Amino acid sequence: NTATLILLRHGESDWNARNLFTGWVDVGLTDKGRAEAVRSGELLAEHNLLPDVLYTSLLRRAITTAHLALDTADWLWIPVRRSWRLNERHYGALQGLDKAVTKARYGEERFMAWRRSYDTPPPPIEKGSEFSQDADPRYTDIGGGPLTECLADVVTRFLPYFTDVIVPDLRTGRTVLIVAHGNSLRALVKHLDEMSDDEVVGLNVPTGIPLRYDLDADLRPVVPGGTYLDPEAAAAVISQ
Amino acid sequence: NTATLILLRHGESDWNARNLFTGWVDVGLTDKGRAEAVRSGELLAEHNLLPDVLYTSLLRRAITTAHLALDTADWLWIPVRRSWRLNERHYGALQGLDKAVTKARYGEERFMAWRRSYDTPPPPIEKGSEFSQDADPRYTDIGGGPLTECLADVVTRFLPYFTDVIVPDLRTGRTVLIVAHGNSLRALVKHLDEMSDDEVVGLNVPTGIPLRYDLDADLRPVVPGGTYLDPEAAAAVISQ
Ligand SMILES: [Cl-]
Ligand SMILES: [Cl-]
Repeated sequence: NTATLILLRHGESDWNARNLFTGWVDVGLTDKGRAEAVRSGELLAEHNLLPDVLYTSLLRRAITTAHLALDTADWLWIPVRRSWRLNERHYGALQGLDKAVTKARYGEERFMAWRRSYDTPPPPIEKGSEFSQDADPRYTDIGGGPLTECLADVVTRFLPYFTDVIVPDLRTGRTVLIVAHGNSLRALVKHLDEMSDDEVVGLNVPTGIPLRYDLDADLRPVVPGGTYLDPEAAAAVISQ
Repeated sequence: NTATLILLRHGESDWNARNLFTGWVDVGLTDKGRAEAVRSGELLAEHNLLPDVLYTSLLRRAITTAHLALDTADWLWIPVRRSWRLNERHYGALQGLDKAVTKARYGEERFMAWRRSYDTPPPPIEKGSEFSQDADPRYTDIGGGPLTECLADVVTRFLPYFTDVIVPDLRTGRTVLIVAHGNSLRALVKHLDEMSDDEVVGLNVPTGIPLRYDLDADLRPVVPGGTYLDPEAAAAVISQ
């Protein structure tokens, strides 16, 4: 390959454990999320796949995962860059709710529409409310950020980071590690495998298993959909 | 102040605990080193002194300290930049030795000369030996790096990072956190307080206590020698 691109989704958060919709709410990893981060570091070491640069979101669940993985692989010194553009989808007024409370507030029809739609965002979160990031200083330069997102939105706001920051790193032949979230990783994978809008909502991204893309001279993948560093553990997540 | 500059030396490593000369040998923190990192994070939070950018060395004992501190202060999202120029002094052929073995190999006179001299480096470490960094990939761009340093050397190789990378950040009014090592922090402090060669070898830098410099329009300090965020705990280290 001219270039290698490694994709890691973080493991379980406290709000995954409680079945709460997180979005941009900056929650921590559980112990089991941490153990997945250590494990993914072991997998990077076993395959001698040590990145020249790390990219993360601004959310502690990604950042901590990346740190734990690199610490386990004894590779903490590499450059790191972070952006909001790698954040999970903003879940709008669903941030901090669960299935039952969302269904009661908006009805079953809308809850089903938002869960599977590519184009339809949930309703905006209230400005200044407990789980809104609008006053958060990390988002000042984007006016506090969006008040809700669908996957389409995530793609629109991720693409510029990919073409302007990450693509140049990949062209230089460097091995790039991105540690981020389901929907932002979906945005990237959509672009690398030229997936359609429908194919991408249905895309499964297992947690804690780095996914290796080997890219050619045009930065198209040598193997469509990439190669998980533990293919058997990954078939396990997808099958369940 | 036009600008605030925060200085943190990392806490105890495994080789501090065993009284071994470390230099650029990339050793880990002890539990007590970790607890100092958490504590320094609490001190940054209590003083509401949250940095806009973090600078570290390439050594895991600094990097981990910085991560633990920012994690405790809930401030993990900030940009980070690292350089070898913030590394501890390279201890030459003393890397991995202790007082007794150095004295027996080189004599008491040289051991005393190297410990207190500004200008006299210890002897070079053997290339390819177990505690040499010359083959280490993080130092490829500098030819494997120096085979030994005195404090004078540290100043020569730190100054360019200060004037070219850190000074521009300080001019923009940003709060800068540097997490590094005794001798690299000594190089910086020498420059900020225009200390003489003699004054600086004798400079004490306590571990685990951030040191706040408030800089004026010329980037000269408002308070010479800075203000420790826990002045009483700091008088404790200096007095012992
Ligand atoms: Cl965490
Ligand atoms: Cl460590």
